[PDB]
Amino acid sequence: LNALRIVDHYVTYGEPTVETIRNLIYKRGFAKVNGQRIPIVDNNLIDEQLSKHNILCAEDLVHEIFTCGSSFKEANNFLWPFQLNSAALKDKRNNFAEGGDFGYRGKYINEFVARMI
Amino acid sequence: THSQGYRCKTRYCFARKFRRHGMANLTTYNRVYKLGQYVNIKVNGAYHKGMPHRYYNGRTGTIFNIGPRALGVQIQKRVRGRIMLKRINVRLEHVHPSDCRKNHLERVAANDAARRLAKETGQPVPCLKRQNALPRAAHVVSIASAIDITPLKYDGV
Amino acid sequence: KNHTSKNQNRKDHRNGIKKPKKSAYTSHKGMCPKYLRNLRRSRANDPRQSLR
Amino acid sequence: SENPMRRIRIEKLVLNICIGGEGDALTKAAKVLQQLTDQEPTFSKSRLTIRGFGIRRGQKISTHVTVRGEKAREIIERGLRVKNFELPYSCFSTTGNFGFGITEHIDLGIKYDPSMGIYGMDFYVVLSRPGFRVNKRRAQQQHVGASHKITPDEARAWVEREFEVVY
Amino acid sequence: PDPKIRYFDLGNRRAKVNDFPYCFHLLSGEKEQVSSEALEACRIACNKYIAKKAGKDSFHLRIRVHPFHVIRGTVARVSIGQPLLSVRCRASAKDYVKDALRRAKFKIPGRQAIVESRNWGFTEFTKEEYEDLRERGELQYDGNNAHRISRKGPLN
Amino acid sequence: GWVKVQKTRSYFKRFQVQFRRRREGKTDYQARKALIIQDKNKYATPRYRFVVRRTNKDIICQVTAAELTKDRVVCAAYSHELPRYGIPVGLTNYAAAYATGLLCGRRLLEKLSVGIKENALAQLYPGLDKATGEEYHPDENENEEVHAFKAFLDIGLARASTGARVFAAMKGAVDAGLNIPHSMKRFPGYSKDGFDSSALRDRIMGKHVGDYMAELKAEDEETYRKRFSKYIAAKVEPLRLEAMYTKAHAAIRANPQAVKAKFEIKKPVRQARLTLKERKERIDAKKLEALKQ
RNA sequence: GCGGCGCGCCUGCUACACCGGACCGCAGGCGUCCCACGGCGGGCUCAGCGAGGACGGAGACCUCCCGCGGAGCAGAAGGGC
RNA sequence: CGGAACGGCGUCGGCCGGUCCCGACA
RNA sequence: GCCUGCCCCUCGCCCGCCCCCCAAACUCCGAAGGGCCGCGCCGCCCCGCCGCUGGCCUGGGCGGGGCGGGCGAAUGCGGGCG
RNA sequence: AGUUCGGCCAUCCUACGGCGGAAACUCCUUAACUCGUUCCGAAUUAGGAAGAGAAGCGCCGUCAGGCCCCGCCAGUACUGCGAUCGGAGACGUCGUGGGAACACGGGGUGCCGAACU
Repeated sequence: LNALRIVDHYVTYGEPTVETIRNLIYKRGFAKVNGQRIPIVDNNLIDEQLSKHNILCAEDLVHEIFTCGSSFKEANNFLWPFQLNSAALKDKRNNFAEGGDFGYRGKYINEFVARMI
Repeated sequence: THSQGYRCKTRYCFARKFRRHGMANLTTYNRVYKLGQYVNIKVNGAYHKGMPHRYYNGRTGTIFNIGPRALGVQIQKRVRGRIMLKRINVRLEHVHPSDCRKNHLERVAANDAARRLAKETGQPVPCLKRQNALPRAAHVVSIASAIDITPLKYDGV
Repeated sequence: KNHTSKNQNRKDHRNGIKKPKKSAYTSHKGMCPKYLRNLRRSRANDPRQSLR
Repeated sequence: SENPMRRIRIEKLVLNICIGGEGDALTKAAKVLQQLTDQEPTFSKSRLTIRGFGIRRGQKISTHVTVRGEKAREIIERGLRVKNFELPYSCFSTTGNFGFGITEHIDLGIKYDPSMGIYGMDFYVVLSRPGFRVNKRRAQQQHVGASHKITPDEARAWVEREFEVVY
Repeated sequence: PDPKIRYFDLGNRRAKVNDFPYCFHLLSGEKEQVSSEALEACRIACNKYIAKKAGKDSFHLRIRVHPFHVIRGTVARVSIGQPLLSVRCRASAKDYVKDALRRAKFKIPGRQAIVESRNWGFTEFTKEEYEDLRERGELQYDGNNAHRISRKGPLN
Repeated sequence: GWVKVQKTRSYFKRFQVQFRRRREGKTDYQARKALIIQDKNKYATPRYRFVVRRTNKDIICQVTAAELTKDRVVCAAYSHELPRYGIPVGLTNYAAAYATGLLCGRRLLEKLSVGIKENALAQLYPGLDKATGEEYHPDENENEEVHAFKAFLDIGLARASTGARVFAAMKGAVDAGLNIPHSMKRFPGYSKDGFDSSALRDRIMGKHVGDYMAELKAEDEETYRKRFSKYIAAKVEPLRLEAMYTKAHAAIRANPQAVKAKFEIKKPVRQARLTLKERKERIDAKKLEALKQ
């Protein structure tokens, strides 16, 4: 959180809802197997790389990410960074508190990413 | 910067503190130093032999050589795109032992201690990893004494 | 321009900020001769000894 | 107090004769100080060169002996016989140490010798009590207590009893 | 060169603490450098107007800012809310002072502010605080300034 | 006549107090630094100082090591212990200083040798059986498996003179067998072209006090009573001083162990510190006393 | 070009609290002086206030006190004691 | 309409001190 | 003001206390901001060696053999060298 | 309690006023020596033991000065970062981070560790 504040101008952040996590993991989720971007279309790929961490299926994946559990680092690293459609962005120059878009959007990140997925 | 002598821009760096002008406390000459100990380098203005350079002030190094009167200490100095191990000989008055890894030495002892204590009673092993703050728990706070606060009016002019 | 330090820190950090290499930390350069002679005398006995 | 320790004593008498650029008179002034005090006097040189009194830096313009003990008492009283046992009330210092000066070495009682001319001298007397060594000792040196320090008024009383001096 | 303004205390400099009740201050609206010539011309105008309309005795005028920065004759560095000119005056001169300050403002460069001082005279204490301390007698007087008799130091 | 006080508030604000023992005047830190400094390559090997301090009543001789936050006294013998060895008076005299030094050296060497047995320090370094003006250096010949204990003379704020008593305790340490480096220039006997053992022997045997005692008694009996009342009261014959001193040196060597005497502790309780309320109450009284004149 | 010399070297700056930063930017120095103005050990306290002491006064000389250094340490400046 | 100190009873919006039915001498 | 007079006054001087505005070449304080170094192998016992250190049966280094525990900030990412 | 040696060096200092001392410390009392005084046993070197707390020294005090600590000062002054923020500027503002100082008030006023009696 201290590092994120240094890069606030370049990013928008918020707490994600479980439905927002499910839609990202299912509709836009791609694995990082052998440094390749392998699409997550089945519960078999997640089992193959995350059985050691007990993340056998997609429901385990959208649960670990949401509860920030013990195997959060492994679960998060398994996912290639999501590639999304272009954001609406009212103003890229100012913070969401000043009425722009950068910085903490809080619950509004769920709405912001919705269109992008 | 037309002139670059060994002691330039040292007006404040090699000057003693407000009430610390005088002769080094005998502890500086009584402290035992061993090879590989981390030592902070801070010049003392009163002593002019074995004095390091203004760059070396504020640097922490390991004692490569211990010698009759001066200890040789090796610091890492970033010269352009390379950090170089600069071995310097500094008299006792300008070398002070560094706590530096003292936190790590305490942690190694405490982690081992809380492991044995568990083997005896309170058997579940304690978490021996640092956690970087983390988020706060939910908790509950009484708002019975809550006081309303309001923006105050301007009065400056 | 008589002098510029611009770009110098981009060039330094392009493939640089390099460690001084090992065998520089454990070098005997500038160590007291009397200590070094004692080390060699001690090393030349039993398991540490490397002579025939 | 009536403590024996709080008894004032004549710690030292300084007999200084300052002449100037004449040179010969300084050596002769030392000889009459040597014969009065009974100890050899030392010479103080000049700190500055001043044309008006011919003072030149390092010209040995003074001669002085520090007389201590019974000898000091005898010389002070002989000098005070010239002053007819009368001293100014302000001739005493804040430290409790007083002084007087006389012209003519003959007036003290020294016999006249033609080779050596008559030279006057300044008599400064320091008053001290037992226990003042704490200021002068090399080890554990601390200032004398304000009560134990001689006061100007208490010094007048001591000398008005010892020599019956009237101010 | 020497600053044109050598006198910073004009009017009744030796007046007593309670002799003058109302204080008015001309502060600086903008951060700027004010010339010594500008401080000498404003100092001539305000002093003359009040002295003409009332008396030299009726007011004590202080040019708070002093020209120190030699410019390669000299200039005064001033900030927003730093008092340029100040005056403590009795009721006989209260009305004239505000209009004199407005005749000094046209000489000084930049925005200027004329305010009444809640503080009594040149003393730190506000007029109400001055009065409360005066009734107790805690307000010991020193020259023209006023201070608290204090509970510090040797009692005797 | 009207002048500012030399000790202004600014003077006190900028005043730097000297070290506690420098303010007291008890120690010179320049001398101490050289006496306490050891080579860094020697690490924590202990460095010993033979400290000889002379109070008006007695001579205190001690062996001290410099720890980082304290000084450790390995052994300490005092001149006040000399009556147990047969010297009743003149405990600050030159001869007594030599026997106090002998006592510290024998006491320390014996404590090191208390359990060793095979090569005891005292057995290996016996010392000079007779008290003599001859220069003795234990280090000159050494066992080579054990070396003579080495300590360095610390005189504190004392002026080093020929005949000074600080040197006499160092000669007694040397005579016991402690190796204290010396030149013997500051000893009664050095005359540039050689050392007169006889002159030091005499000071060690107390001849100076005893010749004075004989001369003073003959010239003025009353002054002899005033000057040497304690000797007359201790029934000590003037000529007998040399015999008493030699017997004492033997008595020190035979048993240097401390008697370990303990006495009563009397502590005055003194005044209790005023409470804050009591100080405030004094202020109210002081205000009231000034209010009525 | 005329002149000067950031043409070798040094101190305090401007220089923006590691270090590094340009200036025909600023206030100044250096090319010498000393077999003592060196080395070491011992002793000592300095400049000065105050108050005192024949000549002797603003001024020497001798005195006590209190003296964080207000003195000195060859020469610039800053540290140091 | 790049623009300043200064002016404006242009048109709005406030802030503060007051006096209005003791009609703001009859 | 007066045989004179220092007989007294007035400002200075000089101390005391306030006080207006300060400083690139002032600093009793003192930021933000930077810099340097650390963040895994420990604890305990034993033994060997040394013209090196100590009064020693002392250290300090350099090894060897055990016996107990072990991976002890977050995030990203294979590093190094010629 | 006191002494010697220390550690850190003012909560330890400075001024002044009290209060003690059995022991210790000190002051002290003398120069036959030893040694020492630009002159002087003042200091020092030695040899003492007739005195004494009067000092130094401990202990307490003082609307004391200093020093030390905590509040307030003040989220102030500054400043890191982002701003097609305001403003002609030079200055301020907002969002997101840090954050003094001088005053002022309230108190405190050395401890530690070896030996010895």
